Amino acid sequence: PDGKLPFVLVPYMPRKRELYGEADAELLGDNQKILGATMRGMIDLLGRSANGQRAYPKGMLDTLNRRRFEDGLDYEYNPQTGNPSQAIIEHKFPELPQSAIVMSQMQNQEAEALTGVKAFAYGDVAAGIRGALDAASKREMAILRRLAKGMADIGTKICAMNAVFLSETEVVRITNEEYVTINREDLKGNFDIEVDINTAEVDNQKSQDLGFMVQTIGNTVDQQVTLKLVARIAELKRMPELAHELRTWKPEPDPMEEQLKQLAIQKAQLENQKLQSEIALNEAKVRAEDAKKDMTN
Amino acid sequence: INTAEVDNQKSQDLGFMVQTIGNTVDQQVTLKLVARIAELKRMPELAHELRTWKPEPDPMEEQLKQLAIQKAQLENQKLQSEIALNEAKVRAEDAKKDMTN
Amino acid sequence: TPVTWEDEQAARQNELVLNYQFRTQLNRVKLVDDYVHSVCDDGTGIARVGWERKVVKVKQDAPVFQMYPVETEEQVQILQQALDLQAQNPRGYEEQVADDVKEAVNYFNETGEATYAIQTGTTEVEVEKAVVNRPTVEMLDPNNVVIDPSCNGDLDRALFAVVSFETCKADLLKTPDRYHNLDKIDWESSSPLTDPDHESKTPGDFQFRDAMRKRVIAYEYWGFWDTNGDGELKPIVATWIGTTLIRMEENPYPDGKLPFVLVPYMPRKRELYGEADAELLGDNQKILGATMRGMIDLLGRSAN
Amino acid sequence: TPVTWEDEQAARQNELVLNYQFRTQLNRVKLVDDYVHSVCDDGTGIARVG
Amino acid sequence: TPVTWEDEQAARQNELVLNYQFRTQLNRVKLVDDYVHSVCDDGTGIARVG
Repeated sequence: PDGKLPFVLVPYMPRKRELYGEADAELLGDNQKILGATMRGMIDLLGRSANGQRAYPKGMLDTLNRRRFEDGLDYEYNPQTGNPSQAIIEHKFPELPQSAIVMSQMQNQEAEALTGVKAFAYGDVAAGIRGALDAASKREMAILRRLAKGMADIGTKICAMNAVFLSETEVVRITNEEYVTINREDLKGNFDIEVDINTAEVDNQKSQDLGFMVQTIGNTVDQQVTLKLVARIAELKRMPELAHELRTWKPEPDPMEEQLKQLAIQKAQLENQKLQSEIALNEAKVRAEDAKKDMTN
Repeated sequence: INTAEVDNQKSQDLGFMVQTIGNTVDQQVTLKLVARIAELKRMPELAHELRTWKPEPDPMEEQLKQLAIQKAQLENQKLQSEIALNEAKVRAEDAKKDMTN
Repeated sequence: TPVTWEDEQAARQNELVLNYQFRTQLNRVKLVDDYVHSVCDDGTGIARVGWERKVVKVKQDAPVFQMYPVETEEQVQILQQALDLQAQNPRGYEEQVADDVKEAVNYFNETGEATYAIQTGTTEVEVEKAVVNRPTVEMLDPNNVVIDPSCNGDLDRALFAVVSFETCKADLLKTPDRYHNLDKIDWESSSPLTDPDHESKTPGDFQFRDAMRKRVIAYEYWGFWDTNGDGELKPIVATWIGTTLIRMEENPYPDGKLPFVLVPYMPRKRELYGEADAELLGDNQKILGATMRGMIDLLGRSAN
Repeated sequence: TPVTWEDEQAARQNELVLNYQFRTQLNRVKLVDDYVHSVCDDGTGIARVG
Repeated sequence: TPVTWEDEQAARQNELVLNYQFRTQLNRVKLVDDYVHSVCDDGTGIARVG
């Protein structure tokens, strides 16, 4: 109906007066190059070295006095050759130049300034928990949501299968309530059923929402709606008996308090009739006084 | 698109509207707003139980009011009859005064 | 949660049933521990959602009742009480109300005539009870699922998916009149499975000595194939062990889709499979290990 | 949201239908994961609505 | 906890019996001390219920 091309294009970083957009790695060019060329230099410095390569001076330790050395036993060395702590070198890792680290830091800071991205609660959850998510918490949620979508798909696949494989008796035994038939033709749409995983935070927030609803509509609507909401709250609290005791609850009428009201209505009617009789009597007295006045005249 | 923060703020705005217009407008508007709040809370059954809700009238409380109106009318007629009786007594006393004269 | 207002009872029932199947039948603490692990270690979490069924044709003795229309008011009272108990407490009705009044209630619900019953005798009926009727969610190995590579992403639009599993003759005989050609396959050879494509944890030299526990490697072709020849692709299933086909039907599941659910760990742009965590962590472990080994070399190749 | 006051029923219906098509039919967690990714990796996110 | 509303008495009875068998008969402080230990030391905690 819209009469337009069925494509929707959105840029990441817009190009001025241009349909296509410019991605992130455009400004990050040559920063990766410098940082990689410095990390490779540091790794080259570490790996192209000699680690644990003892270098004995030629003449210090004679025969069998080096075999004692290479076996752990105490040895005897010729003093005239040197000192067996500055000679007999134990080559170690070279010391990383401060230039490599400072250049890596400079490139990281420049890239982070170019692109303002510095390095460093599922469901209908409340505001505090949903706003407490800092960096990498939104990244863990990004995987938790895929995992949750998988479980939701499993749940709806099972729920669809339950409608055609479990007989009536099995369901009326599991739930102990009336069996509700679901039409088989519309089972490929999941029209009137939504499925999602449930966590403790979701349960707490749902209980709070039901409490809020009870508070809001508590005096306007009748007792049935509020009682059903409180029964749902009790079901969330894992009290299935209170739910039954609170749903099927008919407030018994009080014989006395009932009557009294009927007698009050009767009293009101009797009072109205009494006033009518009083008006009639007053009119009769007026007529009698008129007759007496005529007689006096 | 709709996010969790949008839902929370919309629920708060509906609550604020209910608070503001809660006693001026009739019950239907407030009930519909609370039903929308309940829909945002993913309770589609409460929405139906709260939208199509007609407050049942109370037979007794109804009558009593009719009897009170009848009582008011009867009282007005009683006062009229009392005025008529007073005028009749005034005429009778005038006749007696004439006879005494 | 219900979508519309009329969907509330159906949603409550479905939730109450599917939260019981996922608690009593499936081990949630193990299923979720092999779900997150198999997603964060491999990259994808292909899981099969099936249905386990064990129909047994048992023969039972069912009382047969002769019906007479209700005359006394006491019978009507009993019928009304049974009807109320059948709607308030179905389980209480099942294990409190006798068989004759049970049949009376069933007749009233069927036709609508209040009628009490008297037992004449007993008949002998079959009754195809399904002993096991539970769903099965099993974490599958990415070496066993061969998903159509043409699905430019979107598993929904994949035309086939071949899955391997270690079944036994007992599993196939659990649900009869579904598997044909079960006699061409060798069942008493005590030969360990030698499939070069299915990777499992069963030791290569393990095989049950008896007949109906022998482990065989059965494939399963879940896909779409036009059956009537009119060009409309209709879902089909197929199972073959070795070289003999043993099953070919339409997709029994109501959704009419492949019974696999795949979730990526870190998604690949416009790609069905996902990229795991150790892809970016490459060469970092190499450098860190090569430095720790250097430090240990420096300490150990010295004289202390 | 409705634009004018008479648009309320139509907006409610359209929202209720299009929030069901985007939940039952399309995989939202995969669509959004290939939307942001294909926008932040390539620069553009051309998507066909058929 | 009961599943449905009619399951309450059965759940109460079962809890009251199985919280007595696990207190009077089995040594809870030793069973749990050989459960967590045998799980964290070996890897698995195979236990027979007879």
